[PDB]
Amino acid sequence: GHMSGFKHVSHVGWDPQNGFDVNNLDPDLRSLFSRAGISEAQLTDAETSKLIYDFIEDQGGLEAVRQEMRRQ
Amino acid sequence: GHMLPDVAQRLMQHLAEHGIQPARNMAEHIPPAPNW
Repeated sequence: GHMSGFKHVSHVGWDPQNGFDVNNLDPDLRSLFSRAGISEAQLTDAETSKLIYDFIEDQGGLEAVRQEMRRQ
Repeated sequence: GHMLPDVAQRLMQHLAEHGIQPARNMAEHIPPAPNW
């Protein structure tokens, strides 16, 4: 869903093809990804990062997965 | 390992359930090469 007011900016320091811009990549995200096993290379891969964003959006958005950190 | 106490476990499943390339090599994106 992306009807109106999506609480998860698809920008998210991520590029649709070349993955997350690890230089402009949020430390909290970086925390998560590093836990998950996703390294810098994987973060900058097409299919990997694309599905990582879809991942984040699946739980509702950026704030949502951040809450899972303290919730699960 | 999926035995994580946070959202990070949730990620291991979501990449694995598709076919994500592991943090190693043989990935799509390539490292930038410096030219003279």
